[PDB]
Amino acid sequence: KGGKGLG
Amino acid sequence: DDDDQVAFSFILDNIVTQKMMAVPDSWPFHHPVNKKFVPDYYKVIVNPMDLETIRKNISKHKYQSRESFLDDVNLILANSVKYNGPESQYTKTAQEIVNVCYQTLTEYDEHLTQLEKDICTAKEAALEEAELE
Amino acid sequence: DDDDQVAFSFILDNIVTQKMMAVPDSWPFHHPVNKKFVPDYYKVIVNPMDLETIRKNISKHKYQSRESFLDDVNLILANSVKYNGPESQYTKTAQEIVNVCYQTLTEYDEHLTQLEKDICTAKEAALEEAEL
Ligand SMILES: [Ca+2]
Repeated sequence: KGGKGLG
Repeated sequence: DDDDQVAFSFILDNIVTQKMMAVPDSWPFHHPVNKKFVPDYYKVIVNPMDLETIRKNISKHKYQSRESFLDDVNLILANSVKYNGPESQYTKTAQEIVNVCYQTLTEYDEHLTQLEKDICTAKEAALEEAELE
Repeated sequence: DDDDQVAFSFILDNIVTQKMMAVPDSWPFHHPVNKKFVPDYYKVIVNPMDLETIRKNISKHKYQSRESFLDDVNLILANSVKYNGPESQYTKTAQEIVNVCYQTLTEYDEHLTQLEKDICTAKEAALEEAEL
């Protein structure tokens, strides 16, 4: 959700 | 429990509740990631960590030293760098929580250094006493 | 004469904290969404709602009856259905929050009916008082 998991 | 460990853990809990948890927008760090909301998270992150987990660890006297406490605090940031990326807003918040922790420890340095010493000495002392009986 | 309003708001606040906030791992529903962390949320959602907001509303006596309270509770689920989709696990948690609220209101239904009537009667005696 949103910016989570972007890395 | 033992007086010096009770005292050391009392100070660590004040740093978590008084300072780290008061960082603005820090709430997503206050509890473990929900595996149902973020199914990926537990696949990727080998050592999950959060401020509730640290408080339970404090309450169980896991931490005999500032270094063991910081290992868990630093993991919160490392996990966000890895999962969310190093420039992500989640990671900026995590860095703020790490920074207030180190700043606040520096403030209780004298006492914490002594308590750490006192707990180490007592352990070796109990093993020495058991040897002598 | 706001005794009945105070008592009604006290019950709603305890439903929120003891029942709705106690749904497991429901933390994300306890705070408003901040656009810094979910930058697209407010492309989709018009009227955000969360359980800390509902607690603030109750402290200010926003709700004089169940209907206005339930509009806000149900908005939490409607927003998750729209943003996350109906079968998302976020939605499944929002539906547990709504269901434990309805269940609890139904337990206290006759007492809440009575407080709702007495809130309206106090207001009326005051309007009649004021009107003349
Ligand atoms: Ca469904």
